[PDB]
Amino acid sequence: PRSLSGRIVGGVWWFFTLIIISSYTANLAAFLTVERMVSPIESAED
Amino acid sequence: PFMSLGISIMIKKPQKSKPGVFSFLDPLAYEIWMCIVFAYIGVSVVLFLVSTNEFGIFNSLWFSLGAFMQPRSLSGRIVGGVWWFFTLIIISSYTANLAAFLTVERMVSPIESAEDLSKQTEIAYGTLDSGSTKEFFRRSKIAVFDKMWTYMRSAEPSVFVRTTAEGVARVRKSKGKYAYLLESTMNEYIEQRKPCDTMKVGGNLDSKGYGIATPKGSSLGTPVNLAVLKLSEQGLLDKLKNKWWYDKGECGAKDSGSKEK
Amino acid sequence: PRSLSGRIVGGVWWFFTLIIISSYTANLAAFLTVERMVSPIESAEDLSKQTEIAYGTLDSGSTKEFFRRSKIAVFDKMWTYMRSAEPSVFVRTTAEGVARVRKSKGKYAYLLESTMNEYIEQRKPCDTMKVGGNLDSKGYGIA
Amino acid sequence: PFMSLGISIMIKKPQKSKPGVFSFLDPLAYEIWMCIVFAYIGVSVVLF
Amino acid sequence: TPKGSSLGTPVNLAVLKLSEQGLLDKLKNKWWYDKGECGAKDSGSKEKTSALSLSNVAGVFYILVGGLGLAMLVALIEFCYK
Amino acid sequence: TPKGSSLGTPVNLAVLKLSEQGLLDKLKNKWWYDKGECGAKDSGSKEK
Amino acid sequence: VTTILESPYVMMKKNHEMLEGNERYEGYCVDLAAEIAKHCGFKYKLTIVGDGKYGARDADTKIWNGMVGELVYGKADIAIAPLTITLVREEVIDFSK
Repeated sequence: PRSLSGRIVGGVWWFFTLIIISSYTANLAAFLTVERMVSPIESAED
Repeated sequence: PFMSLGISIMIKKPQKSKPGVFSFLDPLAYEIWMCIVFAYIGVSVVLFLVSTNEFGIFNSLWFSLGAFMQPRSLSGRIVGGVWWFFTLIIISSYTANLAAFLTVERMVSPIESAEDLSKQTEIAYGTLDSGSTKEFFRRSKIAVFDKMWTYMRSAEPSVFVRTTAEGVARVRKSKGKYAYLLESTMNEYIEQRKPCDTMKVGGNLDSKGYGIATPKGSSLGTPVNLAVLKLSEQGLLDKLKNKWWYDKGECGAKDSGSKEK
Repeated sequence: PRSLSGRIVGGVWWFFTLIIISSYTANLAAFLTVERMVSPIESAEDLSKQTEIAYGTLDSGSTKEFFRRSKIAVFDKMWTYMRSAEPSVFVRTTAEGVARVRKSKGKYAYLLESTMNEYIEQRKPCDTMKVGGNLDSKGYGIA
Repeated sequence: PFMSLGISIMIKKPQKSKPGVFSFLDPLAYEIWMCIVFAYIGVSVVLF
Repeated sequence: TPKGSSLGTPVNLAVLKLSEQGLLDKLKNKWWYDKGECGAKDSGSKEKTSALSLSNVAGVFYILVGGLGLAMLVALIEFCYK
Repeated sequence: TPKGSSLGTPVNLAVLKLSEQGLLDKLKNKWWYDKGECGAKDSGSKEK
Repeated sequence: VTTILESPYVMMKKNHEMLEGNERYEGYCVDLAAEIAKHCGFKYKLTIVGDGKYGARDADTKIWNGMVGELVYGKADIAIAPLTITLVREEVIDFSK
């Protein structure tokens, strides 16, 4: 129930995962917009 | 001059739009909607094995409700967690991808001027195989027009047409993949002819003008000259053009919709 | 509990709102990504069909005298408006006209020679632009 | 003529922003906010 | 040019003259890039593309079935201990 | 070398000989890259 | 003028069968030839090397082949082609910059 101790833990952890999944979504959208594919590297040494 | 003109650009009337629930299956591929459904029942059946014939039906309907998305039996517990992480990724992918379809939808830009024809290659373009129009680009030392000629000079297949009718037909049958360069006067007129599928874009490339021709050292010389100036100032010239181009034409409908946009 | 009837209703409704909120999020990302400037215009006829955006010409010159003497449909209505528009839609000099367009937040349009207009568009702070084609056909020459 | 011209129109330069909470109803069209509300009560009545 | 030829010096200077007039660079551009058919700076200037596949989404499907299998394993052991 | 010099032809061939022996490329590497130095700012510029 | 058939330096024009002389060929070196001839003031006849080689030296016979060969043995007056400037060749012929 309302065990204040572990209560704020569940809330803060929720806010934490909220930010992450939001970041993943936003970043993945950038990826799906530009979608640039590089390659190896120019340098006979390579 | 009783009518100032120049070289213009003619493209195929563009337009299109629609909804359809198939704009939701696109972001997420039909193949993906399928597998997400197979795994959907693939989980409601695994959970179904966790919990006589009717007792299995009531449960299969309960696990299907636990499927239709939203104690500590570790077994089916991690199933609900992994399935949640699975759907999380998918809905995130759908959202991200859908954002890209609208971002790119805005990225697309339409030709606004001649410089736009030189900066791109997707849309081919040409002029009449013979005439001042073609000879213009060939002799033009201007930056933009130079590149344009370089392209048309070696473009394959031939971007040049035999007659003006052929050029217009090429623009109407290329689905907007071919642009035709011609005199603004004739162009503006074509835009006012059925099926009203052509339009002039951007300003003219050069400044020309028609005039009344009279034999050198003629008596009608000066009189006619002043007459032309008088007609233009009385707005009679502009009136005449409106009479034969737009009034007598047949397209204030495709222009009223092109107001916006 | 597991009332299959209303159960699938809650599920389908959830899938419905899921798509919508996803669409809202994706779409909202678009404007803030590209963010292309807009602009209202342009065919003069557009100035006559509306009244929200005021417009005028120079208080003296061929430009003003053009509309006054013009017997053309569109230009006629335009003159009728400017002739009795209050406050005065006419400016003293060309500089005043441009200043009025730059300080009206797009509520005032100024009609002038294309030549001088095109030039103004290429001057700081680059906050003016010519819209639509010319209203008449003129031309300079060596006298 | 060494330069053809005419009378043109000069307007401000589009570029700015404004509030009015109406920047939230735009992304999602007014028509869509409506239907999502009609279907909203359309479900609360089916459940009812 | 043949050793000790008359065209020797003239041609030599001619080459230097052509290069300084950028005529040599021009010729190369004419036969390499202008007369070419491919494109690199044009393929990057082509702002157009869009479509979802299955590859990426697939990786999340395998981790799902893997989780289901792990559970099917944890289930069996539980019934065994009991 | 001065027009019509004795060292003319000899030096010319010498340059060609040095380049083919990779001696020229070697010298450049000695004073441009080896002499460094950086030699560090290039390994970070790899663009990983 | 001796030259080798190597794209895009010297290639056979499309309708080369309906053409003759120097008009038969087109390419970087073909244009470079006309330019050199213009600044040096001389008429020329574009000819393709027989064996179709550049310029090597058979160790045994000690004979030059290709364009470099046709130069040393008086077959041609000049070589306008992608001929590499090598020490072994600079000894027998002259290379412009």
